[PDB]
Amino acid sequence: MEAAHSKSTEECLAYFGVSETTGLTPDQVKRHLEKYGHNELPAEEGKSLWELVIEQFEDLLVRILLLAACISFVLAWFEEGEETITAFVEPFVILLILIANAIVGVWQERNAENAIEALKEYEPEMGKVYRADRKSVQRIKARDIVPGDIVEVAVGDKVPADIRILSIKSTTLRVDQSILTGESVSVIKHTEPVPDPRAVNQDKKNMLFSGTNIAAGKALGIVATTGVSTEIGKIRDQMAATEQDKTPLQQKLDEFGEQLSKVISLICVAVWLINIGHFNDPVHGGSWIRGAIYYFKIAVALAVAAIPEGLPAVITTCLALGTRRMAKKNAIVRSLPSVETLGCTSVICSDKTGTLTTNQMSVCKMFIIDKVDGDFCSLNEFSITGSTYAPEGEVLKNDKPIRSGQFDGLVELATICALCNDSSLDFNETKGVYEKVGEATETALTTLVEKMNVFNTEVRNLSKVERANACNSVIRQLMKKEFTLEFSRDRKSMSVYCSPAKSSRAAVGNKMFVKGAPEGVIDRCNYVRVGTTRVPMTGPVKEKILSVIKEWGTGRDTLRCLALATRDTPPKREEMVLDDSSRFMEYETDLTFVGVVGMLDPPRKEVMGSIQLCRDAGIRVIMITGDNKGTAIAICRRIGIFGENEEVADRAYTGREFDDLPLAEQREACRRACCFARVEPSHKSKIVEYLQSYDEITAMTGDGVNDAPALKKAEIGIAMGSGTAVAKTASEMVLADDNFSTIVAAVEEGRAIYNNMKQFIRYLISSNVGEVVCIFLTAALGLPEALIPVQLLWVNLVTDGLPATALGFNPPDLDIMDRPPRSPKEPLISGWLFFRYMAIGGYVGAATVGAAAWWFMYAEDGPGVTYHQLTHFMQCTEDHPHFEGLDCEIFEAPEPMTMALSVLVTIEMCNALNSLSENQSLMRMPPWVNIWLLGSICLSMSLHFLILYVDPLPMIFKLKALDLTQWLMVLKISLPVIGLDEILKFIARNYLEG
Ligand SMILES: C/C=C(/C)C(=O)O[C@H]1C(C)=C2[C@H]([C@@H]1OC(=O)CCCCCCC)[C@@](C)(OC(C)=O)C[C@H](OC(=O)CCC)[C@@]1(O)[C@H]2OC(=O)[C@@]1(C)O
Ligand code: ALF
Ligand SMILES: [K+]
Ligand SMILES: [Mg+2]
Repeated sequence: MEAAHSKSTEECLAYFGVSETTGLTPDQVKRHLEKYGHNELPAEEGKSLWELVIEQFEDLLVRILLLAACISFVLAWFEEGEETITAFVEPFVILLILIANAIVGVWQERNAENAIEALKEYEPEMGKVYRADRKSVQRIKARDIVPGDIVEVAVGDKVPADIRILSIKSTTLRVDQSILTGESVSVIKHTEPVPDPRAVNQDKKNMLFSGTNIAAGKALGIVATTGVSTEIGKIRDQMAATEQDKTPLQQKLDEFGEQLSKVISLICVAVWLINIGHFNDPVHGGSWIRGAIYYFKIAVALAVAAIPEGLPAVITTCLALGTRRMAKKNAIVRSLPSVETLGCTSVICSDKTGTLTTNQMSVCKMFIIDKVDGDFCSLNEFSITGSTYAPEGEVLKNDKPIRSGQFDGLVELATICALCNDSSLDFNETKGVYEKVGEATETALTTLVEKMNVFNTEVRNLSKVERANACNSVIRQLMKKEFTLEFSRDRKSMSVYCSPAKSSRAAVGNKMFVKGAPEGVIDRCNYVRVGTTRVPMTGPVKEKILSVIKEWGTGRDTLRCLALATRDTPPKREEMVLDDSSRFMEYETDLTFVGVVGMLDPPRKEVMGSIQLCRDAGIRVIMITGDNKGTAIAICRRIGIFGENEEVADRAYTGREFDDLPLAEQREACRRACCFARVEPSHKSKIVEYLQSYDEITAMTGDGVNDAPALKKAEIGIAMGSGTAVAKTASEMVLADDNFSTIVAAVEEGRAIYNNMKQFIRYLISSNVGEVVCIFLTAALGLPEALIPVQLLWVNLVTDGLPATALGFNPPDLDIMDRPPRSPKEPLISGWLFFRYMAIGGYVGAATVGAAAWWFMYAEDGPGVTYHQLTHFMQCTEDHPHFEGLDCEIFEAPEPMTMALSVLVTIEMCNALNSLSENQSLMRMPPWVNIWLLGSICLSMSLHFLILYVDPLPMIFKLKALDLTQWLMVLKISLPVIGLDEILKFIARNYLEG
């Protein structure tokens, strides 16, 4: 319950009323366990099987198609004759498709997995507590510990709950809290109060956080909070909440699915106004049962003409293809929808350590004393190449390599690094790369030697495995490490007492090798090493050294520096108390300064040009890290996020600072700041939300669990391939190769897909505007229906399907990565395109019904009932207006419809070749520029002549036509559409632009 790391240990105990020595009593554990509950994170329970099936059903797109398919039963029963058992295919097929959309859609909900579960993997099973009923410590279930009881932790343990350190038994406590800062560096705790209320995790040096593990030492503390009220418990709470929003495209489809509903609901009320021929014109005559199906039969037909149910099928297949495509470029997408959103990305938020950097400490600079004369001190600076722990680099003076051994000082520099170091390198045979063993800040020195190769020992022939410790192995031979004075906060340094090899009885030859914070170690040096000689430490030589240290640890090259010294004449081995660290400082006195090393977790090789590529595509890249501002800014200046001299004083905040800005100032800082450092997991998330409060599509790139809350928050979570499982689990996309450059490639691919997608969506829907105009006409006049929903489904699912989907392969425009991000506000159809389709809509809305009055009015090989009053009487419920009457059911012939249906099917093959572009006539847009588009159309008109000749088929769809001329008739009703369009473009391509 207690949320203070700012109180004394004595006050914290007082808080819970527990003794540091005894521990909680049974009664207290009864009440605390009561008031606070168990120490465990709640699991989010996954897919609700009744709520993944329901999501597919609740969208007017299926609601309307439902009532319709359902009304296709009310009107399915009313049919005299045996033609009622062979007239349920329509209501059948209809529903059957809504089932396919359900099945198909659902199957791709690939969040297969639990990030919350992945997180819980950080809560240990057991914990160690001290409670009143026993003197010995007890190992209980971690979920049984409560705020208030004394807990004990040590080397290897995984902190069971947020704890306030009360006492450190080891001379120091080394904790690894990357799980909350993304940094593996071990942090050194203490038990003093941290005064700042608003302190961040990176500040609570007197707290132990649930989920982190103890790198070194043993300690005693009091449990401050448990379960959901802990830092990792917060990450958990932020993940649970956040849900992904509908795609910019999905969105368009939504508003559309609403209007499309408002429209029809009015088109019907519009026919009830025109067709008041059953409310104020006729007589008694029954039409309240027969002519009553003229207000329902068109209801379930008007629906299938507005709802392009088949569009989903196209996108899904399109996206799925993109997936595998990107997967070849090394980006594994786990959710299709983000594939489209990835195209329109304006902001990429990114983690530093392990994402933009390799996360492998490296010694990149080092220097030794060169020359001394009073008041003049010159050094010998050096640079080291290599960004990995791999011994893959060479040292070099003035950008030109120089064998280290030819320099005496560097022989000692290298010796201290190898000897005063409790870590090691190691080639992982499986993964195929070297990895560190111990403190990464130390393994950096281990690798530094293998590179320095001071004794020239041959290592070129060695195995990749054994060359890992070659040069260091040698050095171990040269000197025997006796014992090592640990590191202590009071001296910020450590040491190793060593003795000359092959010397058994003598006194002389021994020496200690020291390392640590420059300031402190330097001050304890009375002599400086000059190659092999040794001269005293004067003010001029002091400041000189310091100067370079000061520059090296703050510039555009902020580096962690270590002073390296040696005590030539260490005290008598039997004159030291090796059990009292408080005495190590004096044993580390009268030292001889040797050199300085500069570390850094360097940028991945390709990040700089990747950042550039984003800049060109007008995408902003913001860095958000748990590491320190000093370091973040220096990485941004190398990565290219900041220019080398660019004033940054107002566009790079630390989490604390940022918490201090007003809400308004914050939202604003997000648009200008590009570097937020020393943040907590929530800060990352927060910044993303603000960035999203500008309608911007934001991406989050990370590899840590501290990156989880923002990954789940961005429109697109991108985890590293080498990242943590939880980060991966929370992302929509993974980088199989860890190269920040593949994000660039993925954005490209996504841009290209979004275009082509946009095409088949304005093509496959435009048709519906024609199908609806067609129906509305053939009902606002009274004419015989030329098209029935049954056919209106094949045409939209296959007939249009194949073409529409061929457009998805539209050749990606060249120079598509030099254009800014598509604005989310931008509707797919508005302006002149709204009219161009508003035009191509009316044309087909007519040319289909008119094809019907060609088999009746202008009828040659058919019922030439030239102006027989289709509008007036189609009824024929007395053959009186016709003398010689004995046949009126010709208004039901399968030919007047096989026209509109053939025209339609033929018009769409055109618009498909017309929609291969937006402002480019087919003369500049050759139809053969899309191989798959030609084949599709072939495949289309070849499916028409299938459901037109295959005996069973036309039985269900209605009867044939001979190419006589009737087909040629269908042509001069469609083909001109091409001309019409080709013109509408020139009207824009020139009158609007060019
Ligand atoms: C599917 C068929 C029809 C007829 C329809 O109702 O679509 C309108 C409509 C609701 C929109 C319009 C349609 O506008 C009309 O055709 C007006 C009605 C004329 C029919 C009456 C007989 C004369 C879309 C379809 O078409 C054309 C050709 O102008 C394009 C676009 O749609 C999209 O971006 C959706 C893509 C997923 C939307 O303007 C959209 O409104 C929006 O908010 C958008 C941005 O959604
Ligand atoms: F590795 Al980080 F913030 F978690 F840069
Ligand atoms: K997300
Ligand atoms: Mg990280």
